[PDB]
Amino acid sequence: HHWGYGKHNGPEHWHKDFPIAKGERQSPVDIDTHTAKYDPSLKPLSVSYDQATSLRILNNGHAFNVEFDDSQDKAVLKGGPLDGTYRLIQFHFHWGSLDGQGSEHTVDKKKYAAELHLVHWNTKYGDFGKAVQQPDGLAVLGIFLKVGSAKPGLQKVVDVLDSIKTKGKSADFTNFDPRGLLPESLDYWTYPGSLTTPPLLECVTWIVLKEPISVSSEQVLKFRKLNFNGEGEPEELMVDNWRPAQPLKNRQIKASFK
Ligand SMILES: NS(=O)(=O)c1ccc(C(=O)NCc2ccccc2F)cc1
Ligand SMILES: [Hg+2]
Ligand SMILES: [Zn+2]
Repeated sequence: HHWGYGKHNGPEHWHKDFPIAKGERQSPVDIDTHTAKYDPSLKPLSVSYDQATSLRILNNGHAFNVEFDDSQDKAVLKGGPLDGTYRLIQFHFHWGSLDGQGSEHTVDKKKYAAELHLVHWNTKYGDFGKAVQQPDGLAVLGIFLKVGSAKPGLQKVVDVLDSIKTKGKSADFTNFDPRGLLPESLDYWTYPGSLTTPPLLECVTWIVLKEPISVSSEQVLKFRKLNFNGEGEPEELMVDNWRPAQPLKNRQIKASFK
């Protein structure tokens, strides 16, 4: 039936309703640090989240999204491998049932506990919907989460999860500052790819940060208490909502550092 992460509608079944799953530039991929090409012509990233306006947080049955007002250039991403300005529209995570898995991208086959995706769309396209019809329509900033010490900036998110336990639930979420989620270094790897969930459109320029942020065990534990199911239905814990690494094919992962 509708796609999911279970035995019968998981990633290995997606190709049936979304043929693009077997495309040439699918994500995520495994980043082989030794094969990545250091490209000095890559500019430094420019993240301007000082005027970010968060609106709400919702459980959409696959993960939880924190949405932002993208009607104006409040929070933007520029620099790096990007041309033009990209607006932040939402951010979400992918996580596992155990600390040893959860991320979508892997580094030298190493899986992290979770992965943060900050989704942006190219302003040149007018709206998100048009942007997804273009090879350079989106830019996703990926950040790995390793279990260790608590991340203060993530706590506001952790505290509201109870209100959005089940599919379709949403809660007002204003004044959240996304800058509290960034590692201290902005070094990154970049490659052309796609959305990691259906429709799996190959409209994304992936920018994966080298330095992971650390979060406490108790923080990720709360992610695991979310439900895939809607209220009243049988309980299916929201865990392992990650897609396995896809073949790199004829693409090159570039690094902004040596
Ligand atoms: N995990 S990830 O690659 O960062 C990712 C980012 C955004 C979306 C999204 O906006 N989906 C809804 C959607 C997308 C395109 C067309 C119609 C939709 F409803 C999905 C996955
Ligand atoms: Hg596209
Ligand atoms: Zn994602």
